Amino acid sequence: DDEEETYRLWKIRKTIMQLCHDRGYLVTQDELDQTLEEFKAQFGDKPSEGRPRRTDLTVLVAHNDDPTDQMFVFFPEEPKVGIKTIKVYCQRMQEENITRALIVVQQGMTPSAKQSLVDMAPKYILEQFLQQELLINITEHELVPEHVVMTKEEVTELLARYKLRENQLPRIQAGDPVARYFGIKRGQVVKIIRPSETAGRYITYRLVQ
Amino acid sequence: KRITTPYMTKYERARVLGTRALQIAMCAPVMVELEGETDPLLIAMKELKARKIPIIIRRYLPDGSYEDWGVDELIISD
Amino acid sequence: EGLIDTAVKTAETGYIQRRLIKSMESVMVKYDATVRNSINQVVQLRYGEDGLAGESVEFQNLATLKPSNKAFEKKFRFDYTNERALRRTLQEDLVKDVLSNAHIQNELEREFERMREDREVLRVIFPTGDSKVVLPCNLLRMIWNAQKIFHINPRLPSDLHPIKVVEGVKELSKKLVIVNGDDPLSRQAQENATLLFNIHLRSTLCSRRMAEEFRLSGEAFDWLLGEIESKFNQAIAHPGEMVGALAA
Amino acid sequence: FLLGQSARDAERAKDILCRLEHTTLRKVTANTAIYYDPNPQSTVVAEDQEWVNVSPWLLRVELDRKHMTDRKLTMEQIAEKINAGFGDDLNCIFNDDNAEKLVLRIRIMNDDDVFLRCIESNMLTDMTLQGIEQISKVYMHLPQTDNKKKIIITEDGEFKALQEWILETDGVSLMRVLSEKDVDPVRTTSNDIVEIFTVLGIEAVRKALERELYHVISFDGSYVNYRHLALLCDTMTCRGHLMAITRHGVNRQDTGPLMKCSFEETVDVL
Amino acid sequence: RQKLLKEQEEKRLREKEEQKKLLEQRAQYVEKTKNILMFT
Repeated sequence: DDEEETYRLWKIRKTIMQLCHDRGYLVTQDELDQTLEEFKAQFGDKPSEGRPRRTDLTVLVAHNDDPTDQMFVFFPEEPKVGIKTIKVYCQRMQEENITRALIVVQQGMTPSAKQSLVDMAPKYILEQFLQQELLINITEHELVPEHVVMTKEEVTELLARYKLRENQLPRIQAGDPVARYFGIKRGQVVKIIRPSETAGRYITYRLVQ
Repeated sequence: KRITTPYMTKYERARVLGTRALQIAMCAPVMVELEGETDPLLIAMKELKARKIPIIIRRYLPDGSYEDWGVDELIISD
Repeated sequence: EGLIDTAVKTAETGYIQRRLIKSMESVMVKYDATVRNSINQVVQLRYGEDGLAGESVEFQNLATLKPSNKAFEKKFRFDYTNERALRRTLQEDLVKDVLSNAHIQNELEREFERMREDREVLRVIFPTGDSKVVLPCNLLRMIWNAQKIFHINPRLPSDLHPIKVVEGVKELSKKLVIVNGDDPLSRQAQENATLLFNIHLRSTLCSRRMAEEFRLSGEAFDWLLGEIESKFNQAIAHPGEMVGALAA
Repeated sequence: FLLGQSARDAERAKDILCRLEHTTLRKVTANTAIYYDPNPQSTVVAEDQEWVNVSPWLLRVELDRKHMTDRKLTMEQIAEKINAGFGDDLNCIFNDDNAEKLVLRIRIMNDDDVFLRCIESNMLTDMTLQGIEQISKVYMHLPQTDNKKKIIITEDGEFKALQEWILETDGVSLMRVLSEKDVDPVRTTSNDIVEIFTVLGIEAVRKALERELYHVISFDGSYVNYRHLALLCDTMTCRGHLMAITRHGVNRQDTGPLMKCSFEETVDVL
Repeated sequence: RQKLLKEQEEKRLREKEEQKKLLEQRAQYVEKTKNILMFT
């Protein structure tokens, strides 16, 4: 197709913006809710060998409070990206002081490449997303409550009021879709605000692991 | 800084009364006047109403601490 | 068919109940008032998310959910401007205090803004507009016990200052403690665990319903508040209670 | 749950239903007759159509009409999927959408005889003309109760249940469905708590599991307190994955061997 | 009424904070678009 790929490209980019806005980064309220028309007018409305070609709708956004903390959101054109393809993505992240990134593959990357994501891990955090999972914002679903990632100062205050070792909280595993939305890593507590029908609201905490 | 509930839960009342009545039946000196009865559970219940059971309750907390509460300190429920 | 299904039912459900009890037998309510298991991993932070046992809750109705934005106002609002209507409800030496005093009038207006905010909360908690809720104290039977105990006569004008209601409910919301503590983390959760009961309490013990509808005297109102808290404090889950064995 | 204007009219909700149900060629096809017609202009049949378009064996495939329309398909898309699925090793010569018979013609071009049979069976069972897989069939209901009716606070504060069209499938994908347009990606639930877990999360499985558990309990009118369902759905989802209530869910928990030997297996764990 | 006017002007202050944040994001996008360009 040509029209359907523009629709999908725009929906993916919108969900990426709502992600980078929830992860804490800085996105303008215009880029947050732009509509499909000015997405057509902005790039080319022609992905079938045209102007909104991928690796041109990529985005850089800097963190909200630390203006040196940036994150790329790349868009590979290889449906099945390889090691030789993320090697170059990481090769030109090194020209900057950017560490975080985000790869939106078209089909799964190769298991040969996923190691290069953990081998480069402590020095350059990057993560993948299939473009299929990004077609919707799952934090909008009505079953998914609200997730708030707690800061290290307040995890200690939580473990200290309940006198509770971090080993005794409920868990959420790192590959959870909502844990990968917020990009929490292991050993990081998530606050969850649930509407309760017997009490009205319930706040529960889950340790990533 | 005792933080537990100030009410005698219903499990503590069962165990305090059973234990106090065992101690009374083994000839322990009663803390209350007997208006003329002889069953040890009726006596232990009378003593509980007079808040004169000489027992304290050590409430372990899950981290390992504990709090002792005299029986005359907490509010008897039934 | 009924005789066949009875004989397969008996043996197929008796195994569900056994798998459930083995999976949940050691979950219980600690003196921490938190719900943990044998490894002391915390399962729920309060029993049932509100900290109350099930033998004492009842079925009530939320009044401020689903009237409409005008029926809510002409029922939970307490105008202090109509002078004729207040001599019908309040006695003569209270209708000047609410008709002149701007402190009392700011207080009464602020209370209605609080009810109006609780209303939006409720509409995000119970969408689909489902008024029936389960909650500890039966307030409307307590009000009715109060009218029969102090002989209310809802035909005479009452002597209950509309502000004694406003401030007595503020002082009662304090004595219903579920999460004890002065910590911010603990005040937040005490505020959450008693959020639906506090909304119900503030929506049936209004200043306006207590004067146009229940007609409680002052003495009956003190009895009523002592009764509400004494029942709430009986509803709290006892520590030691084996709740996973009940759930199974 | 349908999103926009599709939620009201049964006409614009019906093509959603078509865009979700699995249609292969076998549902639209009627008769498959391979032939050894050598000279493509010779056409052992009565068809003047090839003679306007211009290997010796074909697959005359005559389609169905009341099955081709009730899913609203044209021969251009079948012809396009028919070469996109097999590439340029074939040359479909479709009819027009004026004739009475809906005939396709395939020919190979580049153990040769059986090959049109070999590809006419892989193309017949599965060619997925239109829809997503695992969805076998999709009903279409208008809700009668207030349980699936849309509820909407009006502009005066009343609640006001709206009556919209909803779908109701038979297989499960849930990720390819939420992404479809004119499909509410907010209220499209799934009845399948292992589907929800890999899509939505572990905190969504807890809400879904309790809604399932409460549906199967209150179906017959009875009522179980809520405390007891929250606690079961909390122990099942407390360690971050779905812990079944079987010997593989609760014995893998680290409770200590004297407690696991009491449930099952009794010596294998000792 | 005066309190209503002060709350409205404060909402205008938050609008202006939005204006400065938007100019800020646009201001760094010109520096950054250079990095999406030189990246490829």
